[PDB]
Amino acid sequence: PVTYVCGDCGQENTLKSGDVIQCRECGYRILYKKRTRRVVQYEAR
Amino acid sequence: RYERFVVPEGTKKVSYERDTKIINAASFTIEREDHTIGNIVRMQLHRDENVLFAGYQLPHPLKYKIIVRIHTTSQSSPMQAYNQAINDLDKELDFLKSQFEAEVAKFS
Amino acid sequence: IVQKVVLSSNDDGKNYATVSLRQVRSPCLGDKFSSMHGQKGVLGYIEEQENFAFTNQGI
Amino acid sequence: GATYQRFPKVKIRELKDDYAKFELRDTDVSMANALRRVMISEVPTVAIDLVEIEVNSSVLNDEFIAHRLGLIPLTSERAMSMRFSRDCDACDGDGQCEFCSVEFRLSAKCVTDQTLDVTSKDLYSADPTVTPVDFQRGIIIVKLRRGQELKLRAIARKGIGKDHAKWSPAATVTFMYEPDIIINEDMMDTLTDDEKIDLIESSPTKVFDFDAVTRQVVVVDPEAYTYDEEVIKKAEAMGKQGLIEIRPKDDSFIFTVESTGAVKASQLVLNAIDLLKQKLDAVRLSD
Amino acid sequence: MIIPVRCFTCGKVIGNKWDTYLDLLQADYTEGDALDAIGLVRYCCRRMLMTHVDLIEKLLNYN
Ligand SMILES: [Zn+2]
Ligand SMILES: [Zn+2]
Ligand SMILES: [Zn+2]
Repeated sequence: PVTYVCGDCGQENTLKSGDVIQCRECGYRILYKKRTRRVVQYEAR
Repeated sequence: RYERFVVPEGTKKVSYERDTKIINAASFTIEREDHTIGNIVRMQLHRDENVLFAGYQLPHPLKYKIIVRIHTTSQSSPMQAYNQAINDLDKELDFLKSQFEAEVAKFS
Repeated sequence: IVQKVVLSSNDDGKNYATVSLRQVRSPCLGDKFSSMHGQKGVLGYIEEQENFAFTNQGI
Repeated sequence: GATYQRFPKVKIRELKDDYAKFELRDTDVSMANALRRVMISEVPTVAIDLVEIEVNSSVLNDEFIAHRLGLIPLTSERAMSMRFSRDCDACDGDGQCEFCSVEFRLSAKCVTDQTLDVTSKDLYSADPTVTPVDFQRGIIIVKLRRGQELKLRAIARKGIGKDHAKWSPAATVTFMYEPDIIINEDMMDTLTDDEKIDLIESSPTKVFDFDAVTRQVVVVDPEAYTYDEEVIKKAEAMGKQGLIEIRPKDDSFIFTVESTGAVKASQLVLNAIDLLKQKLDAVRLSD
Repeated sequence: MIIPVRCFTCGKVIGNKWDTYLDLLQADYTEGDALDAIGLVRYCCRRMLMTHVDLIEKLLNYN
């Protein structure tokens, strides 16, 4: 489930097509990809 | 990957090599050591009386390896002087540990 | 490592995408340094702590 | 059948937890330097080595947090008895396993409208023997504001300071030579007392002092000397050569040992002696 | 951003000493006296606290 957020308000859009890049509740044109749930391993070095 | 620290490869830990130009003279090559072992072994061999040359050297300062060169008189041999130095260092460390444990138990 | 992905659009109909990558670096053996008096130079050796020469407080 | 052995002598002047001061004599400077080098770089401890991060909503990135977690001192009295992870065959790493691994967990989320601190008192181990060291509030890791969250799992292992400085148990171990100071009193009478004050005022620390109750000078605490040449250059600048003289009294040292608290300050010296024995034994010739 | 856990040169734990140092500065101490009362003796450890810039507070506002 790849979903995007709006960088102005924070409404979680769900784009799956390539129509336009725009929010619904604002009208602004900037969206971020949301970080889903997964584990990443690091060395403490 | 940070695993090649103290483990050697299929080589020996110590390799002996008795040189040909000078008699009663040898060079022990020690893997995975540095200034710590080499300096005390060198300064313990100088305390010996049938030792005329004792010296240690890293072949390159970025390698974890030393070479120890001993030249002895004819009353002893290089291998005897090496082993006598190591046994004396163990007995000195045991004496030091007993003294330190006594002082720590005294202070409380 | 992917830090963010940003999707933008224009007013005349054009889409943009930006992907950002994060790296973490400690100095390696040819990185460049300088003081505040114009003495620039390159790092040529990284020495262990117990091989350094020390003062009577251990600095 | 020969012996060329030394006999070191130890005298402890102040001993507490995390601090030890002791004078050591009748051995060589190579042995004192071996003890110092081993205490800094060879005595093992336990520290966090793998970090697995599930949620990070803070304003700090993951390598910052993992490097902060790597440097928190844990209680390591088991570290001489457990084994390295390259040697353990009873596991795969990747979890809690005795003799090689300890598991830690941490989870925090801010719900107030004040900033929440996340300290080292929020790390909970699955082994009650290896915990963070108690010193206050605890060592700061991150701060959250509202609706941010940190959630992770760590694996703490055994290692030495030669590999990374997070495994070193010594915040500072050092020694110094013990000094021998002679003052020629037959040339000390030649100086008027304001010239004596001018001589004593050249020393940076408090090694000499002036007792006007006899109108003379006296060496009090001759271990505050730092082996700079300031008083000797002052007496050579006045022309009165050979008035004082300082030689390092050979085979006599003063050790100062501070630990991060992972291990006690006597246990650090004892483990240094044990490891130095263990590497003298593995170097032998079979013949 | 935050105070480092250990001094860079020697490795002494300093990471639990920032708020105490700010509290002592707030009660009208000099910087030398605020470091004397807190246990720091080597100048390497003192320059970690005299020269730290606390950028985490500015990062918390601007998101
Ligand atoms: Zn919007
Ligand atoms: Zn295991
Ligand atoms: Zn320091």
